[PDB]
Amino acid sequence: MLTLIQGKKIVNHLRSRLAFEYNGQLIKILSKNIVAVGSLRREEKMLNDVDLLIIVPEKKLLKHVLPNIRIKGLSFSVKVCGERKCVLFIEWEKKTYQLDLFTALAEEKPYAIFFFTGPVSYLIRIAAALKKKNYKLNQYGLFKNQTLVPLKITTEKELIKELGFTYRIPKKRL
DNA sequence: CGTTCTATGTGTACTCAC
DNA sequence: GTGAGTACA
DNA sequence: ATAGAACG
Ligand SMILES: Nc1nc2c(ncn2[C@H]2C[C@H](O)[C@@H](COP(=O)(O)OP(=O)(O)OP(=O)(O)O)O2)c(=O)[nH]1
Ligand SMILES: [Mn+2]
Ligand SMILES: [Mn+2]
Repeated sequence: MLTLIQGKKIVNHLRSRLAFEYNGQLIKILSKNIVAVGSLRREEKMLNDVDLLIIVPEKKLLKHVLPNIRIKGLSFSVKVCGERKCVLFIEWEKKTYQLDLFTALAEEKPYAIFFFTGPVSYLIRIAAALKKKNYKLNQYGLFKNQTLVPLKITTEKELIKELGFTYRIPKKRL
């Protein structure tokens, strides 16, 4: 059980204090690559976890980022962890809260921000409407017949447009 | 023929068996 | 190592 | 979004 007001605050603590351990060397993830997503990006009044998105700049780093995740000074358990999804139950001023971390390559930034803000039913109703047209939309790309179709694309709003859906700010998405 | 309702996707990390 | 089958998005 | 079905 978690409300937006400190959900905002928890993410503020972390914007500066996420890092991983790359073959002995700690490396800090900088906020120009931390994105809030999920119900927090959609400004839901009440949350039941925080979903952060971590953008790694080169592929060779994916294997090491999340399995070796380190947040400065706060205890947490990993329930699950791989190289593109990890889940952490963290201690917030004597409160236990669920933290889901994901990772996207730069090449995936909009596709991944889209997919990971949601809401769920939004996603089910766009991945459907695009399959009809012999496409498939997932976390990583827009694919027609197992080949990525190139889109001169950078942010979310251009992707939502260039595939043919009305763009609504996170809060008003469904 | 219009109004209303309904349904619809996809991938990751995990776990036991052969 | 593969991989069906599951928890959980 | 969109299309198929029940409804009138
Ligand atoms: N819940 C859910 N999320 C999914 C699913 N598939 C993809 N997603 C994406 C969209 C969600 O924004 C994101 C996971 O978000 P969460 O499951 O934590 O819920 P959300 O953040 O949207 O609201 P919440 O965390 O429940 O307060 O993953 C799915 O099948 N179920
Ligand atoms: Mn969430
Ligand atoms: Mn989550």
